[PDB]
Amino acid sequence: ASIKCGSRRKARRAHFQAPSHVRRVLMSAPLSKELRAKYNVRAMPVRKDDEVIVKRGTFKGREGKVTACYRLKWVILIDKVNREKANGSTVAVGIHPSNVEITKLKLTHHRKSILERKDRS
Amino acid sequence: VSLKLQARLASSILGCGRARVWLDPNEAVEIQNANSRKSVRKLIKDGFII
Amino acid sequence: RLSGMNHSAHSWGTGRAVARIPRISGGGTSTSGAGAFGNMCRGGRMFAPTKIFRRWHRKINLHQKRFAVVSALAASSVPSLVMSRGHQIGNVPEVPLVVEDSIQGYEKTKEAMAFLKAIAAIDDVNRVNDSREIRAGRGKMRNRRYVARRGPMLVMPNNK
Amino acid sequence: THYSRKPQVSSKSAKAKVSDLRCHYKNTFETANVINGMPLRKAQQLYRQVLAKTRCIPFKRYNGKIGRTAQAKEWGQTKGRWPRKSVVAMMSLLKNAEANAIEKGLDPNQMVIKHVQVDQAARMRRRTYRAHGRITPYMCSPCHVQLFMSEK
Amino acid sequence: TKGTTSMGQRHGRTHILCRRCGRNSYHVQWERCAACAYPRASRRRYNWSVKAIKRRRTGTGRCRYLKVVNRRIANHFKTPK
RNA sequence: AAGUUUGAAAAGCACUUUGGAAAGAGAGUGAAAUAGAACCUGAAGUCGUGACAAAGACAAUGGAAGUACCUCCAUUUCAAC
RNA sequence: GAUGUGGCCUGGAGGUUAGGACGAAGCUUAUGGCGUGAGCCUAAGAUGGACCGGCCUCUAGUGCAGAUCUUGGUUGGCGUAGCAAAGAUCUAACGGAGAUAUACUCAACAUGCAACGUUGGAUACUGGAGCGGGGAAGGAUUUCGUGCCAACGGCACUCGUA
RNA sequence: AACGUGUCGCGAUGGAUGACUUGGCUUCCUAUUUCGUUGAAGAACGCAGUAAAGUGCGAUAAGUGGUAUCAAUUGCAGAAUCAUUC
Ligand SMILES: NC[C@@H]1O[C@H](O[C@H]2[C@@H](O)[C@H](O[C@@H]3[C@@H](O)[C@H](N)C[C@H](N)[C@H]3O[C@H]3O[C@H](CO)[C@@H](O)[C@H](O)[C@H]3N)O[C@@H]2CO)[C@H](N)[C@@H](O)[C@@H]1O
Ligand SMILES: [K+]
Ligand SMILES: [K+]
Ligand SMILES: [K+]
Ligand SMILES: [K+]
Ligand SMILES: [K+]
Ligand SMILES: [K+]
Ligand SMILES: [K+]
Ligand SMILES: [K+]
Ligand SMILES: [Mg+2]
Ligand SMILES: [Mg+2]
Ligand SMILES: [Mg+2]
Ligand SMILES: [Mg+2]
Ligand SMILES: [Mg+2]
Ligand SMILES: [Mg+2]
Ligand SMILES: [Mg+2]
Ligand SMILES: [Mg+2]
Ligand SMILES: [Mg+2]
Ligand SMILES: [Mg+2]
Ligand SMILES: [Mg+2]
Ligand SMILES: [Mg+2]
Ligand SMILES: [Mg+2]
Ligand SMILES: [Mg+2]
Ligand SMILES: [Mg+2]
Ligand SMILES: [Mg+2]
Ligand SMILES: [Mg+2]
Ligand SMILES: [Mg+2]
Ligand SMILES: [Mg+2]
Ligand SMILES: [Mg+2]
Ligand SMILES: [Mg+2]
Ligand SMILES: [Mg+2]
Ligand SMILES: [Mg+2]
Ligand SMILES: [Mg+2]
Ligand SMILES: [Mg+2]
Ligand SMILES: [Mg+2]
Ligand SMILES: [Mg+2]
Ligand SMILES: [Mg+2]
Ligand SMILES: [Mg+2]
Ligand SMILES: [Mg+2]
Ligand code: NA
Ligand code: NA
Ligand code: NA
Ligand SMILES: [Zn+2]
Repeated sequence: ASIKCGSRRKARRAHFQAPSHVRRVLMSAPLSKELRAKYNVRAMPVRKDDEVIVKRGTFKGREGKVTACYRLKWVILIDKVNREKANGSTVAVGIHPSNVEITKLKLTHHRKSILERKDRS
Repeated sequence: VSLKLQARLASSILGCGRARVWLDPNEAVEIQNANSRKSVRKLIKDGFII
Repeated sequence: RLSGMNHSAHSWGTGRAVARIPRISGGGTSTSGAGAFGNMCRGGRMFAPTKIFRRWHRKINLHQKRFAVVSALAASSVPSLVMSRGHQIGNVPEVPLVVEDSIQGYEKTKEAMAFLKAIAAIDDVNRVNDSREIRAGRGKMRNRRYVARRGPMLVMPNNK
Repeated sequence: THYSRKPQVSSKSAKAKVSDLRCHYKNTFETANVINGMPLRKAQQLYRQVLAKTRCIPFKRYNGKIGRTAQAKEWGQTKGRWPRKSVVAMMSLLKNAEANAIEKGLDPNQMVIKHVQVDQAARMRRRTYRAHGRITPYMCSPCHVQLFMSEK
Repeated sequence: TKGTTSMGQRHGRTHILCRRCGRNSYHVQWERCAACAYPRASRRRYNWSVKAIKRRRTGTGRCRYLKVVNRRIANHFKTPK
C-alpha cells in the first residue's frame, strides 16, 4: 500500500500500524508455477482454505491447508504444520505467508474478480 | 478454630458483654458450626452458650 | 528554545549543605529538589543550544567555481589520475572516452547494458554493484542505509 | 544463582540451594560457613545443639561489638551467638540436600559437605521515621545459600 | 505552637470541587473557582503560565464536536444527491 | 520514574522426587535456559567462595635495582647448527 | 602564557579500500608486541550474536578526578545506635507446616529452640472528664462473611483497618 | 593460630555499554483548510458475553446506517453465511 518511501521511520510505522485490510495484501504468497501460468498472476493474498507448500524455514516442503490468517501476528496457520507441547497437546506453528507457495486457491466470486483484474495479459 | 463470630453474635443476642458470655470449652465443633443468629439462639437454648 | 528550561527552578542557597544549583520546586515526585537548568544536570539545558541561523550555506566566487570545474575536467582526461581515484578503466579504449550519439535512441535497459559492455565501462559498473553494503553507524537509522562507490559518468548533450 | 564450584564426582554428590531466603545475610553467613567441611549428620547435630543453646555459631567476620561466650572456645574464637532463624533455615536446606542424595541413591550417613556459599541477595526496602521529620532507610538484607555434599 | 501541633487545628475546607472544571479549586466562602474563575463567563488564562494554558487548551479533551465538523469541512460539507 | 529489547517460533519447562508453601533436585523444549519470563548484550564498584601468595608491629600505596617462586605470553634455537 | 605537531582519540558526512554466521559491535585480561607519549595492534574468552575496520577530505553537542558539581547504583560505619512513657501477665486444652523433627552409641535431662489464633480458667488494668455508647468536621468501604500469609502492620502472627 | 591482606578461577549484587528505534527535534511544501445559542472548547458520569486503566463510543453507548473492500476478529467465548448485495 505504497508503504516504502524515503523515510525508514515512516515506512516502518505504516507497515506495523497497517489496518487489517492492508495487512491482508502485505501477507501475500506467490502462486505455484502451474497456477501462475493458468491465471497469469504472480502472487495472491493468502486466505483460509488455501493449499500451500512451505518453501523456507524448518517446515520447508510441508503441504497443508490454511486454517487461519491471524493477521495480528503476521502469520498463517497450516493444519499439517504443528508441533507438540510439554503436556502432549498439538499446537499450530505460525508461518509468514511470504515463506510459502499457494498450490490451490479457495475460489469465491470476489476472489475471481481479483484474479481477473490482476490478469496481466 | 476461631469462635469470634459466635462470641460476637452471643454478646448481641444476650445483650451483655463478652466477659459475661460463656462459650463451652468443649463442644467447640458444634459452636463453630453456628454461623447465624438463629443457630446461636439454639446453642443458648441447648446450654452451649451461657 | 524551551528545552531543559521549562521549570520553576531556583537555587536553595548556601545555608543548606548542597551545591548552589537551581532545583525543581515542589514535592511528592522523584524530580522534586533535583538539579535543573544546568548543562551538567540531568534534564537540564544543553550548553550553547543550537540555532537555525547558523551559517549553513557558503558563497563561492563564480570564477573559482568555473576554475574548479575546468580543473576537474582536465584531470578526467588523465588515465593515471582516473585510476588513482579508483576506477577500473583497464579495458576502455581511450581517455577521454567518446562514443557515438546513437545511444540516445535506446529504449531498453538491455541495450544500454550491451553498450556498456561493448565500451568496457561494465568493470566500473560491477565495482559499484559489488560495493553495495549497509552503511556503518547511525546513518542507517537515518535515511542513508545503503552506500556504494561512484561509477562512470555518461554525459549527454541535452536532457534526452 | 548458579553453583560457583563443581563436585569432583557428580554421580556421588547431592546439591541444594535457596534464593532470597529472607534471613539476615550476616547471621546466615556465619551459620552456614561452620558446616563447610563437616559430615552431614554432624552438621545436623550441631544445629540441634545450637537450638538447645549448648553449642554456639562462631561469628568470625560479622562480629563487630557482639557479646562474648565460652561456647565459642571450641571454634578458636571468643564471640559467638545462637541465630535460631538462620539455623532453622539451614536445617531445612540440609533436609533438601539429604532428600536429593536419597533420590540419587546415595547414603546420607556417608555424605560430607564440600561447598558452602552465602551471597548477598537483593535488598528489600522499608522506611523508618526519625527526629525533625526525617525519613531514613530501614533495609532488609536477604541472602542466597548454595551447597553440595559428596559421599566419602 | 506553630508546626506539628497547629497542623491539628486545620479544620474544614477552603476549596471544594468546581462544577465547571472539577479541579477542587472552588472557594466555598467566596463562591468562585481559583482555577477557572467560575461563575465568571470567561475562564482564567495568563501568559505568565503558558504551561497552565496548554494544560487546559483545546485538544486536551475529547473534541467531541470538533472532530465531526473538521471532517465535514475537509469533505466540503458533502451531502447525498 | 518507566524501552515488556525472552526466542525464529511459547516450543513459556509435561512428568518424577523433597518441601506446608516458596522453591530445590531431576527431567524436558530450544541452535542457545549462564535466552526461564517485565528474561538481548550484562561493564564498573562491592561482596561470597575454592585454590594459592605470603605477611610481625614502620598506615597503605609509590620509585630504583636485584632475587625467590610462578607464568593458557612472546621470540629464538635444536647439529658442527 | 604562546606556538607547532604526514601528533593521539570520539560521533556524523563526502570519497576510496576492505572485513563479517568459519562470528560484527560491545565486554573481559599475570594476551603479549609496538610507540618517549596520547594510544595502536595481535592473542584468548570454556564472551557475545549482526554489523563494521583502514586511508584522504569534510564536519561537530569530540577526550574528565574532584565544580559542598547532576542522575543512578554501591559502600565502611554495622548486625552497631537502638526498637525502655501509657504498670502485667500466667495456665491447660484445642487449632496450625510452624513438632515431642536425632548417623552410631544411647531410657528420659545433657542434641528442634523460640514464637502464635481461639475457648475455659487465673491475675490485673481502664475507673463513667473511660483503651464505654452515639454524632459533626474530615475520611470514603476502613463496615460484614469466606478464603488467604507473597509484600505491609519498624518483634511476631495461624491475626489484621493487609 | 585467628582476624585481616594480595592474586587467580567461578559465582552474587548492580543495570553501564553496544546493537536496536512505530519517539523527539528541526527545516520545507500542498489546500473549495479555521469552532460555538442548529449549545462549542473544557469538565462529569456511563457503554463490551468476559473489561481496572487507556482507546473508541453515548441508553442506537468498543457502536446504527451508506460506500468501497472481499474472509475475518482473536486471550477465552459466541456466531445465521461459508459469501454477487441481502
Ligand atoms: N579475577 C579477578 C577480577 O576479575 C574481574 O573480572 C572478571 C569478570 O568481570 C570477568 O567475567 C567473567 C569471565 O571472565 C568468565 N570467562 C565468565 C564469567 N561469566 C564472567 O563473570 C561474569 O559472569 C558471571 C555469571 O555468568 C557473574 O557471576 C560474574 O559476576 C560476572 N563477572 O572475568 C574476569 C576475570 O578475568 C575484574 N576485572 C577485576 O575486579 C578482577 O581482576
Ligand atoms: K553549583
Ligand atoms: K537533575
Ligand atoms: K456562569
Ligand atoms: K508556569
Ligand atoms: K585534575
Ligand atoms: K555496613
Ligand atoms: K455495619
Ligand atoms: K513486613
Ligand atoms: Mg534535555
Ligand atoms: Mg558503531
Ligand atoms: Mg553496645
Ligand atoms: Mg557487645
Ligand atoms: Mg522514629
Ligand atoms: Mg512531623
Ligand atoms: Mg507562621
Ligand atoms: Mg483555628
Ligand atoms: Mg474561610
Ligand atoms: Mg457560605
Ligand atoms: Mg551467556
Ligand atoms: Mg609456599
Ligand atoms: Mg620483583
Ligand atoms: Mg553528535
Ligand atoms: Mg587483574
Ligand atoms: Mg560538550
Ligand atoms: Mg566519569
Ligand atoms: Mg544493641
Ligand atoms: Mg530494650
Ligand atoms: Mg515501658
Ligand atoms: Mg531510648
Ligand atoms: Mg529431643
Ligand atoms: Mg517446641
Ligand atoms: Mg483500678
Ligand atoms: Mg469515652
Ligand atoms: Mg473488620
Ligand atoms: Mg514485622
Ligand atoms: Mg474500564
Ligand atoms: Mg434514544
Ligand atoms: Mg460485504
Ligand atoms: Na520471505
Ligand atoms: Na563487577
Ligand atoms: Na575472587
Ligand atoms: Zn473551576
